[PDB]
Amino acid sequence: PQITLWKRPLVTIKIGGQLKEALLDTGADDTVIEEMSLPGRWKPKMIGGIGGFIKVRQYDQIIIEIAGHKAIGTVLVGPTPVNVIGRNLLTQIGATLNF
Amino acid sequence: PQITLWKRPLVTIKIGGQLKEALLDTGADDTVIEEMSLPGRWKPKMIGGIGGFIKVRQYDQIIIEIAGHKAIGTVLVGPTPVNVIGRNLLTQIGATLNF
Ligand SMILES: *O[C@H](C)[C@H](NC(C)=O)C(=O)N[C@H](C(=O)N[C@@H](CCCC)CN[C@@H](CCCC)C(=O)N[C@@H](CCC(N)=O)C(=O)N[C@@H](CCCNC(N)=[NH2+])C(N)=O)[C@@H](C)CC
Ligand SMILES: [Cl-]
Ligand SMILES: [Cl-]
Ligand SMILES: [Cl-]
Ligand code: NA
Repeated sequence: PQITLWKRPLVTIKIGGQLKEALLDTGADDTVIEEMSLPGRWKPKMIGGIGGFIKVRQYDQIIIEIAGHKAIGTVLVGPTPVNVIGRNLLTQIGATLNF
Repeated sequence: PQITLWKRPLVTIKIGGQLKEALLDTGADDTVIEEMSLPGRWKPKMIGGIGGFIKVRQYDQIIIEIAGHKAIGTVLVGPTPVNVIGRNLLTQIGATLNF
């Protein structure tokens, strides 16, 4: 699709068998999802932005479907106020900024 | 241009006659820049990010160039970790997200 930016660019994702809403965030290096179970091993990470830092769990090789487009990559899980799809998965669905 | 997301989407901006670097950020409602002097009166605003909330100074109808495109609009100034160009100005330069 072509997504205009008059409103927040929210899409449906499927992760871990669950449907969620998430924000497409070109300003995020990483993908960060609210608390949920994911398979495999994890390691802790601290990630920051406006307001400071939160602690998350890093899971690798997670398959996600983003507005219908499958991608695989690292997903961070923790107390984020908003589910965010960051660049590590936006690249995989071929997302670009155009002007 | 067409900007891919393998690296951070950093562009040069011009504000107050000065060149700065900023992040094109579809996940930001607003444009937030690090401490600098801007003309006129400001109004208070609270904004949120991944770590919580911060207070910023809201300046309206500020002239700002983004990657060579002229915009005039609201700029927030405060303790953001990075300069961010949000949707308020991304819409003025005609930016879309495409996949
Ligand atoms: O981790 C890397 C190194 C990097 N961190 C830093 C410190 O650079 C990073 O990628 N951080 C990510 C991040 O927070 N990126 C932000 C830009 C760069 C840091 C400032 C942009 N993220 C968005 C979405 C965050 C959602 C939790 C963001 O902060 N949006 C704000 C911007 C402020 C503004 N007023 O526009 C935002 O839109 N805030 C509005 C509220 C939105 C509330 N939405 C809901 N649903 N409640 C607002 N009006 O205040 C993070 C994500 C780590 C990878
Ligand atoms: Cl990844
Ligand atoms: Cl590409
Ligand atoms: Cl504006
Ligand atoms: Na894994």
